[PDB]
Amino acid sequence: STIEEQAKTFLDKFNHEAEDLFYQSSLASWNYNTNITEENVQNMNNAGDKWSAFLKEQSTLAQMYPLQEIQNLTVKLQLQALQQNGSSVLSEDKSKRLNTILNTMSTIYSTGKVCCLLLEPGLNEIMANSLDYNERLWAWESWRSEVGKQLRPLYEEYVVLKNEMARANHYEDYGDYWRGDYEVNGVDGYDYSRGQLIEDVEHTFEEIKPLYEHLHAYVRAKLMNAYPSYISPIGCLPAHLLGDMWGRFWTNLYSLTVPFGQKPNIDVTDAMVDQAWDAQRIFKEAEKFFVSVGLPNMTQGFWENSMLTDPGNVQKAVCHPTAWDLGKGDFRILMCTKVTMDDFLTAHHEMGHIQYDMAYAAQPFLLRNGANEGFHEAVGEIMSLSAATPKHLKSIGLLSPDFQEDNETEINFLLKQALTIVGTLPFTYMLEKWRWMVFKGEIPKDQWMKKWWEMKREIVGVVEPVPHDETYCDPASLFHVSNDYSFIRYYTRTLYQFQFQEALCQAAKHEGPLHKCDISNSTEAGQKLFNMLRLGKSEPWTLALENVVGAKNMNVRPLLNYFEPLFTWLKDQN
Amino acid sequence: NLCPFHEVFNATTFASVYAWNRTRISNCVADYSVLYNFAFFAFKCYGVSPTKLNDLCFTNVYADSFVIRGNEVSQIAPGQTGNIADYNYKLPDDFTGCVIAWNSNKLDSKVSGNYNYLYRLFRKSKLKPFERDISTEIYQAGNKPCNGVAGFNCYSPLQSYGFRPTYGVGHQPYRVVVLSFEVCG
Amino acid sequence: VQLVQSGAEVKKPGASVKVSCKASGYPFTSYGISWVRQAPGQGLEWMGWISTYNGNTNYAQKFQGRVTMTTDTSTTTGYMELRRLRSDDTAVYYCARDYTRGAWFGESLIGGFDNWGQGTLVTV
Amino acid sequence: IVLTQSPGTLSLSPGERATLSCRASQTVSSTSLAWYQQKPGQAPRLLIYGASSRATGIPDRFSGSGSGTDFTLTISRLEPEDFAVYYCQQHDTSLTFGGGTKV
Ligand SMILES: *[C@@H]1O[C@H](CO[C@@H]2O[C@@H](C)[C@@H](O)[C@@H](O)[C@@H]2O)[C@@H](O[C@@H]2O[C@H](CO)[C@@H](O[C@@H]3O[C@H](CO[C@H]4O[C@H](CO)[C@@H](O)[C@H](O)[C@@H]4O)[C@@H](O)[C@H](O)[C@@H]3O)[C@H](O)[C@H]2NC(C)=O)[C@H](O)[C@H]1NC(C)=O
Ligand SMILES: *[C@@H]1O[C@H](CO)[C@@H](O)[C@H](O)[C@H]1NC(C)=O
Ligand SMILES: *[C@@H]1O[C@H](CO)[C@@H](O)[C@H](O)[C@H]1NC(C)=O
Ligand SMILES: *[C@@H]1O[C@H](CO)[C@@H](O)[C@H](O)[C@H]1NC(C)=O
Ligand SMILES: *[C@@H]1O[C@H](CO)[C@@H](O)[C@H](O)[C@H]1NC(C)=O
Ligand SMILES: *[C@@H]1O[C@H](CO)[C@@H](O)[C@H](O)[C@H]1NC(C)=O
Repeated sequence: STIEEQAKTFLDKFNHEAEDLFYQSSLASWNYNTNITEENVQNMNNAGDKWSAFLKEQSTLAQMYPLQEIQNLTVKLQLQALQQNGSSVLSEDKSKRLNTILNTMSTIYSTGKVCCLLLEPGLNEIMANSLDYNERLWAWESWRSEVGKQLRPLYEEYVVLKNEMARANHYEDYGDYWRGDYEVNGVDGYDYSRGQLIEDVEHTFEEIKPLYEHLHAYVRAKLMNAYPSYISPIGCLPAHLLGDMWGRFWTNLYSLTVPFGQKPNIDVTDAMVDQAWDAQRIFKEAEKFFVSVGLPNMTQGFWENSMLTDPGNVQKAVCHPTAWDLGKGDFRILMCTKVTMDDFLTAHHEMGHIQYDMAYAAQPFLLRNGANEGFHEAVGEIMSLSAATPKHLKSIGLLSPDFQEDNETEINFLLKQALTIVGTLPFTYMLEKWRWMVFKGEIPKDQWMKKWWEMKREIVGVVEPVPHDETYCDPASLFHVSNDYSFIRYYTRTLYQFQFQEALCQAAKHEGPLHKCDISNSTEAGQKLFNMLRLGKSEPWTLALENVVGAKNMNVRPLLNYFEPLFTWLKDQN
Repeated sequence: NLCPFHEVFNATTFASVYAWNRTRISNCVADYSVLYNFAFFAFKCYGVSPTKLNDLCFTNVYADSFVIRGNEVSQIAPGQTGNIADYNYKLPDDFTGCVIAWNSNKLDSKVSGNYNYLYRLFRKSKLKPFERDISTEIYQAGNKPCNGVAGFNCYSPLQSYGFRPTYGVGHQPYRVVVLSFEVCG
Repeated sequence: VQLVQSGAEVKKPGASVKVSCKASGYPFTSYGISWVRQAPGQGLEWMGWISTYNGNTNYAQKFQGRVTMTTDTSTTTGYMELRRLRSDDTAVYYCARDYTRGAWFGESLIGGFDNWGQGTLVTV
Repeated sequence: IVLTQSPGTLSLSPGERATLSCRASQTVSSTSLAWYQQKPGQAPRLLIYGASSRATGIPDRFSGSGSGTDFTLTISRLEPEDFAVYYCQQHDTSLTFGGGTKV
């Protein structure tokens, strides 16, 4: 008879109707991604429109139930989700204009060419695998000046329109809108202000930075062997020489920066081939890994309805390793594997993703997600750390039982990961900090690029090889910017990743250095992780996190400890 | 004459859970041994061992047949609560009978979605044991009448199942036959 | 389970033929009896169905008015009769034990015609 | 409901896979369709019921499935004794048989 009950009833109807419509859309999409043709794209679009129209109508009923006369948090969390208007606050012309801009920007990126070469395959190959200063600079510069340059006029107007809707939904700006994803207000002792994200990110960044400074210095010293006339021993690294188009990852530098290159690293590709492994063996072994720590097996539907192998040249099914959840217990994967270590480890990542999906599957529809945007990848990432551990490879039977793990091998392993983990943190931090200042108009439109360049020099130690005018929009050349995605989840994920691992390694009673940790055959470690996974969004991320790591926030200690054996080694190199 | 149990279990169609089919077995010999020799997915007896039933006589035996999801099978057991136990098929705490269930995904599912099985989602009050309503009258949640129109704060009380061949084990359709013992084995 | 049918008969146009079917190896009143005709060089054509429990029948629209069926529980034998025989009614008439319809409730079952007789040839 | 079978003459060598199709003018339930096998000079026998369920006494050579208006019968490896006439049925409406095919 009151709002509490009326809101409850509304959500019950929503969840069941949404449950089926969602499934139809997801399945139609699944079929399309395995059948790139006209028939399938049409069915996908039709099911998609059915779903979107439903949500638009439901959100106008949710408005009848004010949050302030609702006591139960699990109702407000589900109801608030349906009370957001999004862009449906703007006039018909402003709404249509915003959608036009959004679609135009993504189109230019996807169809962008330089001359002709496309970003992928083409320019990415040049940036990733070529020891040629001038060729690398050309690919870098052409992408920025030919494609990303067309999107500033659109980005400038986009920012204004996005702020109008953020205002309408009671946020200061769109940056504030996004930060709201980390708001846990209403739970005493575990509360978190969305504006608090800035303070905590800066705090943990400065504490990690010392590790980055030694990694950066080491890499710089080593890159100067390939680029002795381009890299200054006391300066910033040129962006185009980082092995990427934007300098997001340093993983492609691990051929110049290798600590002990006189010895081979661990690679079980040949062992898998000699032992007659196949796609089924790769996923079956990954399944056993999860079992050994108390996690459930994959469903029969997973094994039957998934794409684990390449269909061939008859069925044009995109293979893009992705974990799928179509709803209603229908778990699947699209991933065409080969007999190699890279897919061995990937299978653990994607299955780790599914293990999370299977945990919060018991939650109400609108709560069937991670407690935090950075939690889903944090979980998938650690699952693969055990798989890559020499101890695991010896036990599984891919490495000789008499295989010795040398000190030189140890350093080689740690650096390879540091270039994926540590060298990427500054990048995520600088981009989100900049965008936040853009949405929250602290930076004038004409100085958007001035501040952006300054930030990389100060924050990540990377410098642009060329000057740029006010007519450019460098960050718009990045997928996540032109396609309106949040990026900070690539910062918080990493910190959560190591906090969880250390807690799990302690639970497993691991003795010795953290990087040698293998939580296989440890029920206790598995229990700690599961307790966090099953919660979904029913609880604050500040509580879900504590359940495993003993902290009510993100930290840096576990990360610094993981690479401690590398840190001391690096000190003696610098 | 032997009791037509196979006409309950091996029937082509089962009723929906919101309107379950109460089948009466009478004046016949009840052979329950067949039901104890399956590989069925669940077989739960409450107070009536399957190896004892063949030696018992009952005034009547009732077989309630309906289709629900695998995750809802656990609500059939006595003392349980939930969307089925409270609004569709309520079984008493003091229950004497067997609950037999099996996966019917190969029969009761369709690619386009099988929407011939409905369940009740909303109700004004929860059900008593073995009672069911088949009313389709609009459910009012709000403080004002909608006069039968599914408008603001009014809902259609029934929701459909959309059974499909690729659903997970707990979402695939299960054929449930509840044998309530009030016919001699 | 076995079904034993009568031997071949020759009839003149306008005459009737009644074909028996003795059943054994199972509870008679638990399963119905169906009849299927097969003319020379042709496929299978359903004539009708009868329950052994309550005598309920179901006939094909191409035979209604000509075909009748009965059962005798005490001899566990089914019977079918086709009257007003035409020159087009020359065929082998088959008896079968069905699992397609319940004998007690009359509801459709998941099954088919499991046991068949040898077939009775009727010439006309 | 009308049932049509094809091909009429699936004459294949022993040792090879043999498949038959049955199509309906109207949809039928997987609950209601069955396949039969008739040897020369003999009554037909039930092979598959419920679309895919194998009948008692039938070799595992025989398998099948189907829904809606499209059902099939498959013999994994044709044997010398499998050279018979096959029929599809339905009992969703009245009761009918298909034309029949010879393997
Ligand atoms: C619902 O219907 C099924 C199937 O019924 C059969 O098919 C229909 C169309 C009609 O022709 C019926 O007359 C048929 O019976 C019933 O399942 C059958 O139940 C009987 C009796 O319990 C079973 O017979 C036993 O089989 C034992 C051997 O089992 C093993 O070998 C068989 C192959 O031969 C294999 O399929 C099975 O999985 C095992 O590996 C045998 O030891 C025992 O002595 C006896 O002969 C018969 O096998 C069952 N068939 C199937 C497919 O399960 C259901 O009982 C019926 N339900 C109810 C409530 O009656
Ligand atoms: C791919 O889609 C087309 C759509 O016309 C369909 O005909 C084809 O059978 C599909 N392929 C597979 C393997 O399902
Ligand atoms: C909120 O509702 C759930 C039912 O979904 C109930 O279990 C929980 O105890 C309620 N919490 C409060 C504070 O009412
Ligand atoms: C959504 O729009 C409605 C109608 O203008 C308004 O009442 C409601 O407060 C808005 N909600 C949010 C979160 O903006
Ligand atoms: C997974 O299946 C295997 C058998 O293939 C079994 O031994 C193992 O215990 C199962 N693991 C779990 C969690 O059920
Ligand atoms: C429900 O029971 C009635 C008899 O009371 C019967 O006529 C009807 O067909 C049954 N419904 C189903 C789906 O079997």
